Amino acid sequence: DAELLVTVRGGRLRGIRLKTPGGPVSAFLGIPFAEPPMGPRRFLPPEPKQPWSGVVDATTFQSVCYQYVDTLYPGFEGTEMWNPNRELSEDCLYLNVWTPYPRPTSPTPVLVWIYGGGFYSGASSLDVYDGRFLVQAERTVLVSMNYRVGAFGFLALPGSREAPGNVGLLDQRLALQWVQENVAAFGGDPTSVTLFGESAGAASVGMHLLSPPSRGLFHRAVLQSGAPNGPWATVGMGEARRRATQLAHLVGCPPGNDTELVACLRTRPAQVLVNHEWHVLPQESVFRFSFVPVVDGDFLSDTPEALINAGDFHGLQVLVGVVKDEGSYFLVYGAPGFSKDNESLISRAEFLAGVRVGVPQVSDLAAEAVVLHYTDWLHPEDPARLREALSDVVGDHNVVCPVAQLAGRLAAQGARVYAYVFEHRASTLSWPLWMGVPHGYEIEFIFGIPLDPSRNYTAEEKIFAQRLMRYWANFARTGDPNEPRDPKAPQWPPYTAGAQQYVSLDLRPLEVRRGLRAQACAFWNRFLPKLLSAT
Amino acid sequence: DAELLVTVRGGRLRGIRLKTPGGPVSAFLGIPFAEPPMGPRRFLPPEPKQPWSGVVDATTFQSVCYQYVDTLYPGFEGTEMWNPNRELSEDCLYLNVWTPYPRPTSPTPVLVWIYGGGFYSGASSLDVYDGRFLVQAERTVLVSMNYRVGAFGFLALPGSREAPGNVGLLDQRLALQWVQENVAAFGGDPTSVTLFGESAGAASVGMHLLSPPSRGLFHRAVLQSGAPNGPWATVGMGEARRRATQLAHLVGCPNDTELVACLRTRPAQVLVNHEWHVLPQESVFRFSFVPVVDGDFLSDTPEALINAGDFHGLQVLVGVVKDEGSYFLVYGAPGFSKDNESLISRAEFLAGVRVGVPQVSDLAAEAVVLHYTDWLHPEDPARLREALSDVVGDHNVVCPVAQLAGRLAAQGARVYAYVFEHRASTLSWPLWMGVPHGYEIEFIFGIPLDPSRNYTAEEKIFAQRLMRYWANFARTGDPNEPRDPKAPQWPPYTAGAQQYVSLDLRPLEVRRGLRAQACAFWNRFLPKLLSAT
Ligand SMILES: *[C@@H]1O[C@H](CO[C@@H]2O[C@@H](C)[C@@H](O)[C@@H](O)[C@@H]2O)[C@@H](O[C@@H]2O[C@H](CO)[C@@H](O)[C@H](O)[C@H]2NC(C)=O)[C@H](O)[C@H]1NC(C)=O
Ligand SMILES: *[C@@H]1O[C@H](CO[C@@H]2O[C@@H](C)[C@@H](O)[C@@H](O)[C@@H]2O)[C@@H](O[C@@H]2O[C@H](CO)[C@@H](O)[C@H](O)[C@H]2NC(C)=O)[C@H](O)[C@H]1NC(C)=O
Ligand SMILES: CC(=O)N[C@H]1[C@H]([C@H](O)[C@H](O)CO)O[C@@](O[C@@H]2[C@@H](O)[C@H](O)O[C@H](CO)[C@@H]2O)(C(=O)O)C[C@@H]1O
Ligand SMILES: *[C@@H]1O[C@H](CO)[C@@H](O[C@@H]2O[C@H](CO)[C@@H](O)[C@H](O)[C@H]2NC(C)=O)[C@H](O)[C@H]1NC(C)=O
Ligand SMILES: O=C(C[n+]1ccccc1)NNCc1cc(C(O)O)nc(-c2ccccc2)n1
Ligand SMILES: [Cl-]
Ligand SMILES: [Cl-]
Ligand SMILES: [Cl-]
Ligand SMILES: [Cl-]
Ligand SMILES: [Cl-]
Ligand SMILES: [Cl-]
Ligand SMILES: [Cl-]
Ligand SMILES: [Cl-]
Ligand SMILES: [Cl-]
Ligand SMILES: [Cl-]
Ligand SMILES: [Cl-]
Ligand SMILES: [Cl-]
Ligand SMILES: [Cl-]
Ligand SMILES: [Cl-]
Ligand SMILES: [Cl-]
Ligand SMILES: [Cl-]
Ligand SMILES: [Cl-]
Ligand SMILES: [Cl-]
Ligand SMILES: [Cl-]
Ligand SMILES: [Cl-]
Ligand SMILES: [Cl-]
Ligand SMILES: [Cl-]
Ligand SMILES: [Cl-]
Ligand SMILES: [Cl-]
Ligand SMILES: [Cl-]
Ligand SMILES: [Cl-]
Ligand SMILES: [Cl-]
Ligand SMILES: [Cl-]
Ligand SMILES: [Cl-]
Ligand SMILES: [Cl-]
Ligand SMILES: [Cl-]
Ligand SMILES: [Mg+2]
Ligand SMILES: [Mg+2]
Ligand SMILES: [Mg+2]
Ligand SMILES: [Mg+2]
Ligand SMILES: [Mg+2]
Ligand SMILES: [Mg+2]
Ligand SMILES: [Mg+2]
Ligand SMILES: [Mg+2]
Ligand SMILES: [Mg+2]
Ligand SMILES: [Mg+2]
Ligand SMILES: [Mg+2]
Ligand SMILES: [Mg+2]
Ligand SMILES: [Mg+2]
Ligand SMILES: [Mg+2]
Ligand SMILES: [Zn+2]
Ligand SMILES: [Zn+2]
Ligand SMILES: [Zn+2]
Ligand SMILES: [Zn+2]
Ligand SMILES: [Zn+2]
Repeated sequence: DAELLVTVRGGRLRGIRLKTPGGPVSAFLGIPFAEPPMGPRRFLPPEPKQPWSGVVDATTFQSVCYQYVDTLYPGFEGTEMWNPNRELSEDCLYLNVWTPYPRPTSPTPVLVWIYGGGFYSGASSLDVYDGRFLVQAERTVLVSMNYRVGAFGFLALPGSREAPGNVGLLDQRLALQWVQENVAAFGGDPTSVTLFGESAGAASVGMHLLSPPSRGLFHRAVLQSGAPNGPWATVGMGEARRRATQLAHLVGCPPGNDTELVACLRTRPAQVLVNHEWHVLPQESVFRFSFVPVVDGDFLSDTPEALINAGDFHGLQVLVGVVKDEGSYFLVYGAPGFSKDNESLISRAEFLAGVRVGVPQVSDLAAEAVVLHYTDWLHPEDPARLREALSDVVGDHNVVCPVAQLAGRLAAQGARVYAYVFEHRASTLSWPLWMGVPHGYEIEFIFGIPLDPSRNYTAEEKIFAQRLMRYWANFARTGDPNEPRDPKAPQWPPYTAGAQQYVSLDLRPLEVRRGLRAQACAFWNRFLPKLLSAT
Repeated sequence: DAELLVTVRGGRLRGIRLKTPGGPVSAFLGIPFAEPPMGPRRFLPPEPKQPWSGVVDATTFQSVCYQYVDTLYPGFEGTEMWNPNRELSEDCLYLNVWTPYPRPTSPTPVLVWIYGGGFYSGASSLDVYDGRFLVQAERTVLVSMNYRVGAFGFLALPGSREAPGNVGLLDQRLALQWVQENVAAFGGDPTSVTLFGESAGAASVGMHLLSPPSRGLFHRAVLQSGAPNGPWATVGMGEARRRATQLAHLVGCPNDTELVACLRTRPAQVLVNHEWHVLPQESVFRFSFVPVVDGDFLSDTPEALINAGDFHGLQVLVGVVKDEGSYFLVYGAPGFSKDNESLISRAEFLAGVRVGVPQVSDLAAEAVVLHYTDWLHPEDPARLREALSDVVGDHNVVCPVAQLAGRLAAQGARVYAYVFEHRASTLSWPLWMGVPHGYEIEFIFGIPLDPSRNYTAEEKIFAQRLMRYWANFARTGDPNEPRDPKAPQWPPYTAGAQQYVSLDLRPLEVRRGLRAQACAFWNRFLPKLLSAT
């Protein structure tokens, strides 16, 4: 096959033809887009890859950036599907290009995927991110990249030149630049690049909206279950510094006491850092991750809540959404009395405790605010309800309301915004019933995984996934997911700050609903901040 | 006939026969129970009436205690019905007694009614308190008395022998003492006396529950749409002196013995005409002269008493109407009136929140506003109207009543709760007000049975039912019929299950939680808010 030998600005590539049941797709895997960030380059922003001679074996996936590996449920499908699926290395700055089998003769739009995993984990090599199905069925180019996570991507000593912070975001930016110079080689259009990501990926997309040097590297944006204004997505310079120096003391970094500091971190082996990374966190918590983007004033000019309020958003098109049960997955990772194996029927006492790990580091009074605002004062002792109630607390505080805040403020300032709630449970789904439609289980449907001859998805689901892939494809093509000029009754209307319409994505045709937990998010976006400042 | 001549401890009375569609009834109206609290005895606790020669003309209602007479809607039934229907007088400490025409040979239980009216108005002679239908139908004895209101009842310079506070409450207690000693002359049993009262009447009942010297004059309590722990029913010592001292400056009065001496020199009418001028801000369910926490009557704040009280051996019947708030909005909330639809703007609504929960922080009022704003329809006027009607209803009546009920029940009382949900076919208020505060009273008293008032045949049955609930409770402390399992049962209210019944023309219906979710904000969070701010 001739379509498998392509040349980018840095040298020659050898690709691999992939099979799908609809027809083939040609793909390039593990293209090196940066110089490997190793030894003295650890913690330093990425440097573009020096051009090479020969051909690059771009036929398999490259390594996974060093990260924590979840040991909670050994060999359990639900946890393991996210665990690294390649070898770990700090040599991990590589990206992947899928493109329709006969390379499109006309410039087609490009979809860049950014994986999530709370900025401490994840990898473009994961099976649920296989782009062959999206690219085969909607003939668009797809690109995904690896980026440094955990300390390797976000340990920061604000103001140091040695751990400048946000190097994982620069990793992403570099890749987007690569897309600008090189996607034209694969039939893609550098003037039609649409970013999409889930969890911290969605937060990542968000900060690219809010950082000017990225704003000319794409044109549309899809944020799935994540937002840059999340309570978990950013950290102040003072905290960043404190957390970083803690890791150094926690790993033994003794006798300027700031450039000396990072050299010692630069000697410790990668695993030893990963080991002590979760101890750095301020208080016991869930949905909180040690090393995240810092608000330094370089990459993030101000807090995201500030940058959203007065941004440059007119003409932007944004697709935005959540799953139905955004909190339940995190509850088994810290809330007392929670397992995937029992019904998680907690007590009042356990519910109260879980509130203070769900909403960590707020005043005692603000904790009471939540506790009273989420109890069902008619059935306050009911374990079933207390469970689901804490699920709402965690889901609302971290995902739903920060996303809802983002949607209205963009729409206010003249972004064309479309919003969904994914509310369909995969028949395959391995997590227990009480977790509902959990964080991250819209992804496989967006990527058309139900078309895989291997897996055991349903007839009903095959068509559903094709419907989702079209929505996302229509979006990346045109800034509007709506089936272009369709008299068929379902019609997905844009999200305004007033009416606040969104669609329900499930096996039934789109329902148009008003208000993304409107009453609940009034508490979190409007009232709660007043408590926090005024007491 | 010789059944209308009765001799109580202090002399002879001559009463009157009242005709009822079901038979006649003997009444004794205007029985003096206290030496007239005049001249030097103004603001002083009542003195027991000394015995008299001859026979007292007990054949018509005595005078109404001096008070503000409402003139918001002059000539309108909805307001005139609460206004004085007798002459105003400081010579007003009388009581009334209804009793079955064949005077009961067996000692029969006593209902004692205490009227309401914000502790500033009211009279036992009002037509919706006519006791004749109760006794004729359920064959009980009904007693009502007047008690001083306004400054005459509750002006206090706490401490001073001269204006010690709460004499209106002591007025009530003295009349109960009269009941203990004299009810038996009319057929009544002094060992089954049930207190019931509405609005400030209900708060009074609550305060007798918490005042040890009163808690031997009755055995059961019925609180309708009011509670002693409400935000309007008591003031602090410092605040009450602050108000009494202002009224004295308003009226031209230059030391505390001095001050009260000068106030005693003023025509009663002159005081009345400055009463509202004394309140400390624009308000909509607040009154100038109310019970005070002196230490004598209430040995501590009403809430403090409830929390630490033991109530084993008490049965309490308790309830609210469907829309407690709507009535008070036309008395100062911006944009309301009985005569249009009262579709308020949002800004009208945010201003209404400040007058409806007055004297709380900015943050506090904010909290109220994001708890009562519907954030999918933040500017719908109709929704904004019913929100305000909830804000003042919940904060002033419902959540205080529910909070008292959970405590009494959890601490040894047997409690029964209702929500009154019927709108009289004759109601003169506009429709948006719903079931307004005070408009179950006619049904409790069986007024639909008066042939002249034009109620429904259905509506008459409804009132009989209610009367039987109330008599039954007075008789035995259980509103249910004893020999009727199959009758729709009214179960006791408890702190967890929180069951009440709905009184309307549908048969008993059981619901959970008296605005349980709303009331958590009021009874549980907002306190913690004003504390840590
Ligand atoms: C539901 O499960 C949790 C998890 O407890 C255990 O986790 C495994 C490691 C194993 O030991 C299993 O037996 C359990 O599923 C329960 O919470 C724990 O309960 C134990 C004793 O009851 C206690 O020592 C732990 O501290 C608890 N964990 C906390 C508080 O985070 C929970 O009680 C289970 N609910 C049931 C069985 O109804
Ligand atoms: C609804 O009515 C209120 C109250 O006004 C009374 O009833 C009206 C039918 C009208 O005839 C008024 O004169 C009555 O006094 C309206 O609010 C009033 O508006 C006037 C305008 O100058 C103002 O001076 C008053 O202070 C207002 N009253 C209050 C209590 O704020 C209101 O505008 C009417 N309309 C709506 C839509 O609510
Ligand atoms: C050191 C730091 O905090 N930021 C860097 C960053 C890095 O060089 C990184 O490699 C970005 O991928 O780059 C910054 O400015 C850039 C230019 O150096 C580049 O030639 O063109 C870019 C166009 O998007 C961009 O303007 C940045 O992104 O802020 C600045 C700084 O050197
Ligand atoms: C306020 O001043 C009055 C004066 O009118 C004080 O009343 C005194 O009472 C005694 C009898 O106990 C009499 O001799 C006079 O009436 C008054 N004496 C004087 C010297 O004024 C009253 O005690 C004062 N009130 C206080 C201090 O609370
Ligand atoms: O309860 C009533 C009548 N009733 C009595 C018993 C049961 C049911 C109803 N009537 N309530 C008047 C009221 C309330 C308020 C408000 O402040 O509470 N204000 C005023 C007012 C009067 C003159 C000048 C200014 C204000 N009148
Ligand atoms: Cl390579
Ligand atoms: Cl080094
Ligand atoms: Cl190799
Ligand atoms: Cl083509
Ligand atoms: Cl743009
Ligand atoms: Cl923020
Ligand atoms: Cl800080
Ligand atoms: Cl800071
Ligand atoms: Cl240094
Ligand atoms: Cl290493
Ligand atoms: Cl356009
Ligand atoms: Cl939802
Ligand atoms: Cl329960
Ligand atoms: Cl429910
Ligand atoms: Cl379709
Ligand atoms: Cl809807
Ligand atoms: Cl909603
Ligand atoms: Cl008559
Ligand atoms: Cl006389
Ligand atoms: Cl005589
Ligand atoms: Cl008899
Ligand atoms: Cl006494
Ligand atoms: Cl109180
Ligand atoms: Cl006070
Ligand atoms: Cl005058
Ligand atoms: Cl006036
Ligand atoms: Cl507002
Ligand atoms: Cl303030
Ligand atoms: Cl009992
Ligand atoms: Cl009829
Ligand atoms: Cl409720
Ligand atoms: Mg900080
Ligand atoms: Mg710093
Ligand atoms: Mg140490
Ligand atoms: Mg604190
Ligand atoms: Mg509790
Ligand atoms: Mg799956
Ligand atoms: Mg909601
Ligand atoms: Mg006596
Ligand atoms: Mg004070
Ligand atoms: Mg003056
Ligand atoms: Mg607003
Ligand atoms: Mg309560
Ligand atoms: Mg009427
Ligand atoms: Mg019973
Ligand atoms: Zn995940
Ligand atoms: Zn609340
Ligand atoms: Zn525009
Ligand atoms: Zn004057
Ligand atoms: Zn609230």
